[PDB]
Amino acid sequence: INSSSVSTALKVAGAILKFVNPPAGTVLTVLSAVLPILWPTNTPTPERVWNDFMTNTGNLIDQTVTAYVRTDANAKMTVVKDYLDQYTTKFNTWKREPNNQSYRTAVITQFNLTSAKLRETAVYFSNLVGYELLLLPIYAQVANFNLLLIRDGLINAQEWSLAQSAGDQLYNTMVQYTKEYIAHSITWYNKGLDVLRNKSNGQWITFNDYKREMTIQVLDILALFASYDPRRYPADKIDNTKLSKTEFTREIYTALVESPSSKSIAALEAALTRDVHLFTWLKRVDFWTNTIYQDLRFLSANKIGFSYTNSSAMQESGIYGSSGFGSNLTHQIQLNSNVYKTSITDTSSPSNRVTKMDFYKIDGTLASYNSNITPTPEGLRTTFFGFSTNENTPNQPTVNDYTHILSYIKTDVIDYNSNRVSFAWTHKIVDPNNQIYTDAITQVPAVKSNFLNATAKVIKGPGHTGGDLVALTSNGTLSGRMEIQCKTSIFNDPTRSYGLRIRYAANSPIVLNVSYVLQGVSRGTTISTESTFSRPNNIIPTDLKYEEFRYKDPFDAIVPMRLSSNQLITIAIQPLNMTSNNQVIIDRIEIIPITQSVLDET
Repeated sequence: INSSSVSTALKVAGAILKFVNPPAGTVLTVLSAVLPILWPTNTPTPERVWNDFMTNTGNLIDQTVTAYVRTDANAKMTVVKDYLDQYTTKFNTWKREPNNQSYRTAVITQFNLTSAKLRETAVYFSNLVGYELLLLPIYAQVANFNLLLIRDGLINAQEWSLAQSAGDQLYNTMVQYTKEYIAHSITWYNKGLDVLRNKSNGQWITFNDYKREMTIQVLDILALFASYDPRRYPADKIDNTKLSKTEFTREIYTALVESPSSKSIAALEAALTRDVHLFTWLKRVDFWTNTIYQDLRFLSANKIGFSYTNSSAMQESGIYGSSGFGSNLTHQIQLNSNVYKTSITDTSSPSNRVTKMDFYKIDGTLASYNSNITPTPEGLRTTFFGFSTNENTPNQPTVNDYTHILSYIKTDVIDYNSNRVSFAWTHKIVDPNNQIYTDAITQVPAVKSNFLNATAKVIKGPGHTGGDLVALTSNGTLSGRMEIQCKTSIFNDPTRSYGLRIRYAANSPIVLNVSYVLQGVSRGTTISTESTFSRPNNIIPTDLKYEEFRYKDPFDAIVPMRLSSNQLITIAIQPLNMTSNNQVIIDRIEIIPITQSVLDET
């Protein structure tokens, strides 16, 4: 549902793939000529019907009013984009001649007007009672712009006025708004979720559609907020629009499910999705076919071969589906290239009797499962799954516009020969090399580790971190340990210095042993966390707040990691002398290039 949102809900905030900013230099790509792309029209063709269930859709009157609310909201966003365009035009003029006080005053004036308007609109979209869920997606976008603009004020605070102080107040405002925007979004995401989870005869497919769209349109945006803090992540001097890249490690699902389904939402969730886990990469898909009757050959089960990031080992899943007599392993497909689109063919009625599945790879090839049923039954239908930035091709992206790749497949038996088949997808922004960039702060979520000891485990993320987390706990005997391997980029210097930072939450001041291994040589240090949160009976937190995450720097400008070019580095984290109730939850590690600027910031 809604194709012009599950494509452009990260297309505007995704126009920055590398070099796309104005800070000095000829520009004719993003910044300039942005008018004919930012807000060409508004909303000529139909869209967004999902997430409207909290409004009265029982009658045409309320539905018509709700339609107007959506139209008015799009008009207000167009107004917001125009304010931003005026800001950008004045900023660029100023940047080309910073000493011209007329250009300076002009951009400052526009910054104030645009900032006020953005805040104002976010407040409106979150306080129109009875429409908060409906407006959550647009709210997130406005919230996103508001924080991005504030960041700019902080970046140019010194050049535009008495450095900080009036910037410290602005900084506090940025932090306050970040918390507000995240709190509102998480609160409503969950209310909508509860409504769907509580509906009688609630269909899992509807529940899942909701989570997938919210993830793409709201949750992923929230994950970017932390990176906007310019004190924590200094702006690229060559071009301020460049940001420390944030990865969304969460998996979203698409599935072929019988309709209607009498199986519960909880039952299908357990059967079609994966328990929290370290990020995995899909390497092989095994398929079984029921072969007793040739004219009744259909998919019967599947298994997955996968690997953790930068791991050389092939992990094997259990068998999903049926593997008794008559069920035979007929396919083992090595997916040497990312799969950006899939299709599945099944009979119409009874439905879900799968005869074929196609897997489109980015290298231009196609892999397929085929039951080889003969003769070919009538009433076959084919359903495509995939994520495109092109709203005109909802489930059929091309190699040039897909946003996700296949990460998993699970089969759940309905009746003999009939199954529900779910496809898990991960965002293409996730780096398979955990590459340490040379010119920006590199983010590497903890779930991209490839080793966890007995007392370290992945736990559900609160919804605003872009994925799940790694909890290092204590057995009273063994302290949780995580290992994550990263690849340095190629550079000429024999060695370069990098600081190592950790974004985490902890329920007490705990000593952490942090080390990095390069060609078998291990170097380590110790650093203590702060107490950032606490919960009743020390239960592992499922609702960590933005403010409950903090930062610590085991390695810095004084004692940096010394890394050589194009090597595999193993970073390990493990608490020291930890008590049975101590908890250290890692969101992600961050590698910071040590330059002269950071030489002063350390």
